This record gives sequence, structure tokens and C-alpha cells, in this order.
Amino acid sequence: ANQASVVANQLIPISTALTLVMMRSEVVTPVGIPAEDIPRLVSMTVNRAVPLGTTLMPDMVKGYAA
Repeated sequence: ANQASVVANQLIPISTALTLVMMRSEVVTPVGIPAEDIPRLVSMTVNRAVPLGTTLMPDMVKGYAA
């Protein structure tokens, strides 16, 4: 129900390390990576470009294993 996920606050280019201004928290469906993990995502890279408003799903962040 009120599960918030990490949403791309801007376009995240491929092979670019995540910084805190790149991601917001939002209740979206389907649910993606929990918003609690944003500190943890800082500096991991994405393996595809993530357009603005896309929910970051587990399979897009290299090294993400929760």
C-alpha cells in the first residue's frame, strides 16, 4: 500500500554513479527499490539510462544486492 520507492529525479545517464540529487522518494506501482535504501545507493552505478520519473528497480543498479 504506502510503500515508497526510489524514483529518478532526473535522467540518470548509463555508467554514472548515483548522487543524492538524482533520486526522490514516491509511492509508485509496481513497487521498486525501497526509499530507505537511498543512502546506500549513493555511488552505485546504473546499467541502463534511467529516464525522469522511472522507478529504480533492483536489476538496474550494479552491485545492488539486498
